[PDB]
Amino acid sequence: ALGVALIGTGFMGKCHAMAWRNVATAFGGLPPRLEVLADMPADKAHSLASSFGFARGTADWREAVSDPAVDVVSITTPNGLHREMAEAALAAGKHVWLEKPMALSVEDAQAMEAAARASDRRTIIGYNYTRSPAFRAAVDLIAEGAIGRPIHFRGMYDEDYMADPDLPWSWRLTRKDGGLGALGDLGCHLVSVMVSLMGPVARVYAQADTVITDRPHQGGTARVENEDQAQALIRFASGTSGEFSCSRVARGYRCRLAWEVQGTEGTLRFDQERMNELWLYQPGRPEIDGFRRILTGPAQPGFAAFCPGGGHNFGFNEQKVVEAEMLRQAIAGRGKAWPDFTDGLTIERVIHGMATSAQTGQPVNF
Amino acid sequence: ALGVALIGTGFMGKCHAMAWRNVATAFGGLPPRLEVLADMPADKAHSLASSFGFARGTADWREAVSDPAVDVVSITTPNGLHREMAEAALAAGKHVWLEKPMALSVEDAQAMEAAARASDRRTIIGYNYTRSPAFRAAVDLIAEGAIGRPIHFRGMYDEDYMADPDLPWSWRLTRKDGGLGALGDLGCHLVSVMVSLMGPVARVYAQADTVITDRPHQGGTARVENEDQAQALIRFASGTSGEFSCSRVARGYRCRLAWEVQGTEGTLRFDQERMNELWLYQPGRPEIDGFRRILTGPAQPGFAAFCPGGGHNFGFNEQKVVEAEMLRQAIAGRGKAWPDFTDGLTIERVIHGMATSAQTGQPVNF
Amino acid sequence: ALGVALIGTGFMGKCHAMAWRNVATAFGGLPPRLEVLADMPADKAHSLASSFGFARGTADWREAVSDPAVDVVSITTPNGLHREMAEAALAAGKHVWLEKPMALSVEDAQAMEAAARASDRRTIIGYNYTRSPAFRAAVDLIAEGAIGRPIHFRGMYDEDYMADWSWRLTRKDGGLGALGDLGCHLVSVMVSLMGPVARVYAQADTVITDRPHQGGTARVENEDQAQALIRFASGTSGEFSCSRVARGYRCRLAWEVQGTEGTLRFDQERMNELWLYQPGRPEIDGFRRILTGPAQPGFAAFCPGGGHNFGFNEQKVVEAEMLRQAIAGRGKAWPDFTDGLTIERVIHGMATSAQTGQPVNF
Amino acid sequence: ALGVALIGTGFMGKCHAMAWRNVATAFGGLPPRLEVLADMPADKAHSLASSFGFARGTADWREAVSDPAVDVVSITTPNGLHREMAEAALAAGKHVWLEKPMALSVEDAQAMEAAARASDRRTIIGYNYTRSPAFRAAVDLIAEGAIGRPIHFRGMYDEDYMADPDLPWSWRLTRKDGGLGALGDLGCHLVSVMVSLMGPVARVYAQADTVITDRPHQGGTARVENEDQAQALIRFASGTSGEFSCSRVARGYRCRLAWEVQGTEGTLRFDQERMNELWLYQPGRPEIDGFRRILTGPAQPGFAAFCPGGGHNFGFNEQKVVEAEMLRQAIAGRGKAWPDFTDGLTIERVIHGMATSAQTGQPVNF
Ligand SMILES: NC(=O)c1ccc[n+]([C@@H]2O[C@H](COP(=O)([O-])OP(=O)(O)OC[C@H]3O[C@@H](n4cnc5c(N)ncnc54)[C@H](O)[C@@H]3O)[C@@H](O)[C@H]2O)c1
Ligand SMILES: NC(=O)c1ccc[n+]([C@@H]2O[C@H](COP(=O)([O-])OP(=O)(O)OC[C@H]3O[C@@H](n4cnc5c(N)ncnc54)[C@H](O)[C@@H]3O)[C@@H](O)[C@H]2O)c1
Ligand SMILES: NC(=O)c1ccc[n+]([C@@H]2O[C@H](COP(=O)([O-])OP(=O)(O)OC[C@H]3O[C@@H](n4cnc5c(N)ncnc54)[C@H](O)[C@@H]3O)[C@@H](O)[C@H]2O)c1
Ligand SMILES: NC(=O)c1ccc[n+]([C@@H]2O[C@H](COP(=O)([O-])OP(=O)(O)OC[C@H]3O[C@@H](n4cnc5c(N)ncnc54)[C@H](O)[C@@H]3O)[C@@H](O)[C@H]2O)c1
Ligand SMILES: O=C1[C@@H](O)[C@H](O)[C@@H](O)[C@H](O)[C@H]1O
Ligand SMILES: O=C1[C@@H](O)[C@H](O)[C@@H](O)[C@H](O)[C@H]1O
Ligand SMILES: O=C1[C@@H](O)[C@H](O)[C@@H](O)[C@H](O)[C@H]1O
Repeated sequence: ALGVALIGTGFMGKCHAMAWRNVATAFGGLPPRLEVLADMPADKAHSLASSFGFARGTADWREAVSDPAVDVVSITTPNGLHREMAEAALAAGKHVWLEKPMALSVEDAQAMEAAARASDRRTIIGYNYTRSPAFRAAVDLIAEGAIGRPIHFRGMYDEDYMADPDLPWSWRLTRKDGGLGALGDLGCHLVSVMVSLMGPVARVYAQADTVITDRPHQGGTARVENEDQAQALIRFASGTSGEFSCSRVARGYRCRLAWEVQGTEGTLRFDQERMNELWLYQPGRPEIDGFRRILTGPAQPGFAAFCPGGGHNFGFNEQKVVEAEMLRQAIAGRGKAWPDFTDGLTIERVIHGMATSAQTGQPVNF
Repeated sequence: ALGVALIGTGFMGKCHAMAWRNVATAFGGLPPRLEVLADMPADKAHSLASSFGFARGTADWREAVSDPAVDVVSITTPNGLHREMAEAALAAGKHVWLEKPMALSVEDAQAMEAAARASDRRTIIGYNYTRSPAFRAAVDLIAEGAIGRPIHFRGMYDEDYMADPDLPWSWRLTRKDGGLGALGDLGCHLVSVMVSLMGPVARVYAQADTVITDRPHQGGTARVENEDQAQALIRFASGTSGEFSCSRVARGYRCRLAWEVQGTEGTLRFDQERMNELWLYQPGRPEIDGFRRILTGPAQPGFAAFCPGGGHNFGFNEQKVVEAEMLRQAIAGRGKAWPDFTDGLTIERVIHGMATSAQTGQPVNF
Repeated sequence: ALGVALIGTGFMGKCHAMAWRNVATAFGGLPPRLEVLADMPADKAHSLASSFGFARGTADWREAVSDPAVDVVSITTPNGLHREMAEAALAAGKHVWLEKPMALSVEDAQAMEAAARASDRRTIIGYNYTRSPAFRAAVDLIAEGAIGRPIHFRGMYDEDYMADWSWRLTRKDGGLGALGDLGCHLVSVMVSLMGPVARVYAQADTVITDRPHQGGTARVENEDQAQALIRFASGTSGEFSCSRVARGYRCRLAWEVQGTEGTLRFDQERMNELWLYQPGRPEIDGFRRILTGPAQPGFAAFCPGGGHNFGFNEQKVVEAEMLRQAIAGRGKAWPDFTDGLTIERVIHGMATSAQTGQPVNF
Repeated sequence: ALGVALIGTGFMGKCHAMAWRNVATAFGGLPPRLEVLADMPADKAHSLASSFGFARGTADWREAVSDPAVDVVSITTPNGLHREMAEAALAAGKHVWLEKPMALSVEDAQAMEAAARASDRRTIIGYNYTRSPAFRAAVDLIAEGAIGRPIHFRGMYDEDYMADPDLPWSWRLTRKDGGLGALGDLGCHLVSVMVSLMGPVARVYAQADTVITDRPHQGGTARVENEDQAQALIRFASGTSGEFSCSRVARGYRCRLAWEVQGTEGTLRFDQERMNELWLYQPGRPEIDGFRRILTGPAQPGFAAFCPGGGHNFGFNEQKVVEAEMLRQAIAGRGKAWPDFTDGLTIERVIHGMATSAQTGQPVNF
């Protein structure tokens, strides 16, 4: 059994815990051993280690990564801690499952990437929207020739978790200790999807805005320093075009990662708010010609491991169980885990190049 | 910790196993101890015990049910075995989580109901479409007067798992194993939902059909004895009207449990194939008047235990985690499990009453 | 060129006026001449005759039906006047485009059916939801075997216009309530898909008993919703409902045909989409959204490019054209007063069934 | 009554003819007199004159624009004839209803705009997607504060009429006698809508592609000179951001002019393939929060002239009737029509500006 350490218990932390708990239930083999859970404060770590099924909890993440009973470390902490935690786990000889984005800067991601290549350990980054059966089905349909050659990509990622101007300021909204805004939180997810469909990015031209520039801060206010929304025109290395956007102030949207690939022989379209649906157009005889609604079921990758009947909606959290299985397989020397820290660094360059472009008014080439 | 025995490992067996594994992760407390898994043959039971995380496996279900390390039994076997397994578990002093429908006949269900009442143990039946955040939010909305007084119910449950006439004669067919056809497999679910929204059923007038009358059975052909579809007009105890249907041959549908409640001051509409959407109409100013798409999120019951952010789709399997929690709380005495075997018996009477009506061409009163 | 009389200028009167005005624009041949428009009061009839392009307006409907320049009479008045006006038009030697439902009772419709046969003139009833390109495409798909054998029909017609005074609420002017105003439409579609009805078991309700803003007593005299189970003459099953109090819905005439080899589904609120399921390879399996376009009957007379949405009013231009071709002996219009009589028997049989709590066989 | 001349009888000629015939039926006043129809050859003009209800047909469009019984001229011919015909009509003292785009080039458009200015006759260009009740309702909602201040526009116009590579080459696909491709045929429509919602365009950065570069050309093949698709980032005069695309090779789309306006207090979204629906999000209480589907009815501008009952779908052709009415009222001195040749020249500058941006890889400021 794989020995597991988990750092953090929040949105992604609990998602990781659920994932590691059921990965063998879904996919077979030996259940991973849930060894050490790290979180703060300590009594929360202890309480949650009990209910999560971990052998023990600790408030010291360094203890978790060095434990001799641990083979792999899930890292779900705030972005500013990612570099230090991943580098320590790799230095301790542990495989790493790091939540996105890799870190605050390209410089940090470059160091992480060299550290991963220096260890002989597997890494995967938590781009969970690449794990849905519908997304994986789309990739396989394209690889099967279902839509011919992609000629255009249009993608967006809209949410409104910051749309309320009275939500408080935080150091996450500074460049120095928050890194990127919408591009860092949501943009990187869209890039992960985008490059899986279209291949590498060659050029971006971007624009960005801070829509709510000031927020409540301990009686007065403080300045929001990173972007609430951004958009970019893409030229892929292949020569094909792309449209790209993200926003954390797009009112009414909650997880609207939506993309489409228009090809020479068809079109694929997806919206994460309805993650069980994949829309596929292929030319057909005029009397019946039209897009097909493909409802997620056992014909799509991964789904059969959770349910034998179609239309029993696959959930957001189950994307994480798939992601866990990919890592287990990679550790065991079968499949590859995508993206590792090398593949991840590329994604980091793209989002930071979009930010640089928006700042400078000039395109950025890769 | 509650000691768990699980009988069966198919569609629902694995779903229960996943639910028991993650119930404390989601809702806190102590994780249940996964003690014994029973399945046949023995080889498979030991293999699945290992991957599901159960302390041992056996091919002898009777032994599992009377293991003193077990407190509660999940029963996920075909319908013809429910009665015998449930009565034995209850006789051994074990709580029971029973898959729907209760058994083959109303008489079977009355027996099971009596055994449950005599045992003084908690029961819950696997009507998991009553556990979605959207459904539970709908019930609360109705109670709050969001749509006024209900004036009409229209419900359906379409799937196509038997639509292909080449599918071999399996279990769900005939009177052994399955009992009723679409009414037993799907209709029962629709009733569980319907009565939760509208209250008890006073009268039904029904019709039914067998659309595919024969199937391949190991080189011969065997007759299909139960119904592929059925429809009924309803009068509820309230006086309100209802329409009701189910089908296992409705081509293109996979899990189309869909319902709407029309009221004096609005309308609620839902489709399980998009189980994260609840449609609500309430009167508004003419310029902005229309149905609202309510996307599932932490405002709805149960969701916040799985994810803090709205629009991260809740899945089919997570309904079963919610059901596990309701059973835990009921066992601990902090809540009511619905439906228990008594509540379940009423559901059985409704579906069998519709069968009677379809056979006689006469309405059936309750 | 057909000479046209139009009686009534409301919802349907204006729709007929626009249909007659553009039938030749869309389908060729000679533009119909708009001869006489009848409505009350007279000054309204004069005004609308001018703007609609009719040679005259009159407050006397008999004046419209007796005009020698008229070949065909559109009757778009309240239901209580349909019988008298249609019988007079037919006696006068005019073809008749009659709004649904036929009249107030089965007896009325029987008298009208006999009159139509005696007159040797074409009739058509205004069941305009049978005229969409999507609907006509569906009928043809079913005839071609695209969904195999129909095994179940489920239809509904929800609107909410009564949930918030109309002659529709009286038995002398409207007749039946929801069954008469909306039910008949769903019947026209249902029988066109499934064939004739053999049996109904029905139920009904009045939810709003009195119009609360009328001041004086304003008793709603007929049903607000009804539902039925159907057996078709084929033996196949059906579900049927209608409502004028289903809040949020405005023209939700929605139906599906579940076949042994596929399913077709439609909702009039998105009248340009027809959903077709047929089994396919596991990897691509699912319903197709067929967007209305020139491959569908009638569309190409209005637009050569797919996806430019066909409108409700354009259904009426198609209806007019069907009448025009029937008059010229080039096709049969559906439904004539004989086909329409059967539809009346169905909705009135549903009403009887709901009153008695008993099934009604046809 | 207004005396009408109509030049051309194709897609738009028939659409204009239907509009002229029903404009007084819908909106009152006097029916326009259908005086002269022009098309080639003569047999075709005489036949269509008869069926469209025009007093006469001719093969000589000059005679048509010169007739003293004509007050207004509908020009629905191919793009390379617009300028000559429009200048001739204005010089003959006639009002003009001109199909989009204005001409092949900005220079032609400047010249036509100069002619119009000196004419004292009314002009309107055929931007019919600005005439839907939904679009007009959206514009009014934004003015009323329904979504607060706009903070992002995203628009697209996908069709697939050129997607098949075996469709034969033609001179419209030459820059000389075709002008722009997808920008000229579809892009201009999207600009018309975009500027009406967001205000004037201040800056664009664009890219464009020809996807199918060569098409069967009697015997051999030949070259396509203008673009199949184009995308742009926008800054409006308000400072607000935008995304913009068009394509004539986007498979499965037929008339997918779709746009979205995200504001500080809400979101509006529309797709012309479902032209009777307008989606409006405004913040709501957590239990009922979500987008409203506004179905087109008499509450929206123009609808009541065609039907008194909501939900009876307004069609594409009826947009043209509304456009006819606006011109009618402008001729009567009872309201300015939009867009006239001055307003339209700005739209032409935008689309040609995007083409210039795409060719240079440089932003273009207006
Ligand atoms: N892949 C996705 O879909 C996705 C979704 C949401 C968030 N995220 C990512 O997950 C990470 C955390 O986001 P969240 O929304 O889960 O945040 P959160 O605040 O919900 O959770 C952060 C967790 O880290 C813990 N933590 C903080 N400092 C710590 C320390 N020094 N030692 C141990 N634990 C510590 C917190 O107590 C908490 O349990 C971020 O990188 C974020 O981008 C990814
Ligand atoms: N609530 C729901 O959503 C839902 C969904 C699917 C099925 N079900 C119900 O679950 C039950 C089983 O359905 P399924 O689809 O999981 O069937 P299945 O055929 O997938 O699984 C049946 C399981 O029972 C086992 N079994 C049979 N006889 C046994 C015995 N004597 N001892 C031990 N194990 C035995 C089989 O090996 C198998 O593991 C049925 O009652 C059905 O109505 C419920
Ligand atoms: N096919 C459809 O989709 C559709 C839609 C609406 C109405 N209808 C039907 O069309 C008919 C008319 O309905 P409506 O909604 O247009 O009603 P309406 O009230 O809008 O119009 C009725 C018209 O009849 C006129 N009228 C009344 N008494 C008259 C008389 N003695 N002489 C001349 N004119 C008279 C009224 O002034 C008015 O112009 C009804 O039978 C109704 O069922 C059909
Ligand atoms: N607003 C819209 O939604 C919309 C839709 C389609 C086309 N258009 C525009 O309408 C115009 C026409 O496009 P179409 O699709 O109708 O093309 P088309 O080829 O269908 O029609 C052009 C018409 O002009 C006629 N014509 C050509 N040369 C002529 C001459 N010398 N004299 C008289 N008539 C002549 C043709 O015979 C034909 O009847 C274009 O400018 C196009 O951009 C607008
Ligand atoms: O309980 C069930 C449904 O959930 C499920 O959707 C069906 O496919 C199964 O056959 C049925 O047993
Ligand atoms: O014909 C009719 C329907 O088309 C229409 O939808 C209803 O609103 C009308 O009341 C009815 O008379
Ligand atoms: O104006 C146009 C669009 O409305 C229409 O949708 C396209 O098909 C036409 O090519 C274009 O001329």
